[PDB]
Amino acid sequence: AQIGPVTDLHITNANISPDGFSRPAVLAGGTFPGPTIAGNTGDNFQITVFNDLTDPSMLTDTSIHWHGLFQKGTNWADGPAFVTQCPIITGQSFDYNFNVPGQAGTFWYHSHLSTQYCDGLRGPFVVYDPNDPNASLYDVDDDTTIITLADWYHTLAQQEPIGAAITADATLINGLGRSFTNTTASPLSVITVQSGKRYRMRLVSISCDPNYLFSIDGHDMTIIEVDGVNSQQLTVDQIQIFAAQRYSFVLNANQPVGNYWIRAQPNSGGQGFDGGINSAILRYEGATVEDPTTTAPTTFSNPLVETDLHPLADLGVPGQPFRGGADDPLVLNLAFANGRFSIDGVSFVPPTVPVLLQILSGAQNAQDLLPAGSVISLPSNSVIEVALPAGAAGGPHPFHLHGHNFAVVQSANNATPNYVNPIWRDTVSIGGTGDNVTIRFTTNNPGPWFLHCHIDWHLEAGFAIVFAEDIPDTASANPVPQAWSDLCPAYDQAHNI
Ligand SMILES: *[C@@H]1O[C@H](CO)[C@@H](O[C@@H]2O[C@H](CO)[C@@H](O[C@@H]3O[C@H](CO)[C@@H](O)[C@H](O)[C@@H]3O)[C@H](O)[C@H]2NC(C)=O)[C@H](O)[C@H]1NC(C)=O
Ligand SMILES: *[C@@H]1O[C@H](CO)[C@@H](O[C@@H]2O[C@H](CO)[C@@H](O)[C@H](O)[C@H]2NC(C)=O)[C@H](O)[C@H]1NC(C)=O
Ligand SMILES: [Cu+2]
Ligand SMILES: [Cu+2]
Ligand SMILES: [Cu+2]
Ligand SMILES: [Cu+2]
Ligand SMILES: [F-]
Repeated sequence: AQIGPVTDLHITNANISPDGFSRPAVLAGGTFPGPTIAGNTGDNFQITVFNDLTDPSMLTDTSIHWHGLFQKGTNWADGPAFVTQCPIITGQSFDYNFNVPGQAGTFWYHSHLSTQYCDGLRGPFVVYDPNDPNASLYDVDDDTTIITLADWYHTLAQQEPIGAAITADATLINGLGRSFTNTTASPLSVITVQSGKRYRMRLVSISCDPNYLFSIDGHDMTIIEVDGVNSQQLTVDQIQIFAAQRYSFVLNANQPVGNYWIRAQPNSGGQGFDGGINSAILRYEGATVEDPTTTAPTTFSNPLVETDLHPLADLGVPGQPFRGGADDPLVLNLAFANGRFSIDGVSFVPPTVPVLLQILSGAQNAQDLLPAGSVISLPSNSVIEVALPAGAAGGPHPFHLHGHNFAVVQSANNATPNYVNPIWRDTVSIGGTGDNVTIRFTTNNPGPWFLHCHIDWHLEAGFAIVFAEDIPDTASANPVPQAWSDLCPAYDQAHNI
């Protein structure tokens, strides 16, 4: 029941009750999470998104981003509202027509307008590799081995009151889970395995906010992929996974036939597992249909530590092996005050004209681009370093860059940089007070690429900038279809702009 790589995708409003509490939602494909969009490496995806939304309480406009797909030459298809497009208006559709050369792994898709993805528009996106170098490590890799972790709110995203703390009401694993308060014994998700087989579990955080401590009682997990990047095998018994990150891990069904708890503990909201919150069930074929009776350890033996991960391929680190050893070394001042985030003193507020359209219309330095102070130019064919020192309230903040993955030269909670063999990924926790998480990449993808915290509430409150990569070559690199050119006039007419 995967769809794609050529598919329609309808975006609708409907009631759902994933934790036993009914609320309206914004759904792709009629479900929460949305259906898996899938294809093979190098395929042409043609996702015709039909905006059928009618309930203004969750916004009737929409725009969808394909998280972690580089969009080289198709920046117009990337999805962030007012960065690469105007939103699609209700009653209209738009074909996101792009290719995925050179990428294979676990991705996801989500609304990229306001906080709308929190209201339900989120689903997995898998690019399989027919020649996967990890293929011999497992037996099963299909829709039944995708594990999504989601935060779910009873209050609608647009209706979260100004000045009150926002926390979720349930953790949903594969779309099901129990509410933290007024808990009812609603159905839990079941992941089924066969004794003796090995599974490529594709763990996807579709969170709007919390990080999760993910584990499976009785089992360990051998990581083989990080945010689309193949890794050396790393065996862990717990994974702290931040918003928008992905891991593949091998699960060996090597425990007695039975039922085992799957645990996903968020860093906010309900703590523990009373009443079966924060839980799903791993069930072996032939086990009794009953809840697990297993317990977690008090202390995990082998938690994931990001510096333990290393690429499977020889990826190295671009630039020179010291701080500032790049063509364009940056240090961002990431701050929060009075309800707003800022980057180098500027809080992001989406512009009226999308950044890409401003560039195509001839704005040719980043000082000319709106929002003023929110768009930073990057030079072409250059090594970029971005230090992201933590400290701003609401952390740990998982920062994400569109259009690129990056070497994680320095990780959370460890002052030592790695210029030899760090993991590459696309979303990274910047850690805690005093940390200096630092990323590097090379600029080989002209266009405006969003850089932001992936806690959606923080993005909405301004925690973002746009890297206008290679402004001079953006128009030649990214020819735009007529339907894209039609988006802003249609949107602005509908909204009387
Ligand atoms: C904090 O982060 C640093 C940097 O990522 C980590 O340092 C790295 O630690 C590894 C593991 O010990 C070192 O690699 C090892 O190298 C030795 C040669 O001495 C080799 O025999 C081992 O097989 C292994 O590959 C690596 O050199 C080192 N890198 C740097 C730049 O120091 C460190 O482990 C992290 N701290 C914690 C507590 O995890
Ligand atoms: C994080 O690392 C960056 C460099 O990647 C540090 O930046 C330097 O900051 C000092 C002032 O604090 C400046 O004088 C230098 O010009 C900067 N660049 C260098 C040395 O390459 C930054 O200080 C670090 N931040 C934290 C909090 O550790
Ligand atoms: Cu994303
Ligand atoms: Cu993205
Ligand atoms: Cu944040
Ligand atoms: Cu984004
Ligand atoms: F992305």
